[PDB]
Amino acid sequence: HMRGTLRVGTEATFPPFGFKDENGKLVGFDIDLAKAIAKKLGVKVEFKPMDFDGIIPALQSGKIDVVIAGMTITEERKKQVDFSDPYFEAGQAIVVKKGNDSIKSLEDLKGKKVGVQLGSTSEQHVKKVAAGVKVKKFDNFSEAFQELKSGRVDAVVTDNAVALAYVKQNPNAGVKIVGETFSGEPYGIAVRKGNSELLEKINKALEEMKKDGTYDKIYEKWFGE
Ligand SMILES: NC(=O)CC[C@H](N)C(=O)O
Repeated sequence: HMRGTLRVGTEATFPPFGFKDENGKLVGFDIDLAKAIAKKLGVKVEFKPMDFDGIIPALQSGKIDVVIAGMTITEERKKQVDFSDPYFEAGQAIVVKKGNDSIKSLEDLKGKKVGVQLGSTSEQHVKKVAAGVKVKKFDNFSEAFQELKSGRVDAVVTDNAVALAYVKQNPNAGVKIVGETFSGEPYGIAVRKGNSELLEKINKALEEMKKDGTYDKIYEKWFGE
């Protein structure tokens, strides 16, 4: 059976991928991508915004049909979900106060307080470098960034376009990006393991979108030429 409604697990605090406009509506690159894929499949989207660490459980337990949530494809995750072909390539970045000149890389988080999203690749990357780093873990990244603003952490680590977005969205916070890398986090759309019928349709849609202009129009909307 082809579901007429695809329940899409997504972010709500992960600009420019999944966040809320000024009327509380979900927007972002992943929101636009989901709608485009749904249109090619002939179905409607129902978004389920949720904290990231609950996304794999949601998909495995049948709360959602698909994940478009800035989710990096990893070999370990492929034991938990099936992924589409990659739809985006991200990197990493660290956000610090403008005043700070001690932190230029993950190496420099030595004996510092650092915030990360629970369940993220960022959390894995920082766990590795931590040399006595004090890691604080958050249910969503807006909470992490809250603690940076208040001085509860000295840095927050996330995907590079989200770090940039937080900086652009918060001039009054007097923050800046350091340690930026540009690749190494391929994003994929995930479906339940063994849902080959839906995965094939999603792959085909993505391939068509990259051919026909649809993908490149979404990319330009969010990132420019
Ligand atoms: N929504 C997120 O926080 C995802 C971050 C990272 N790309 C990952 O897959 O862990």
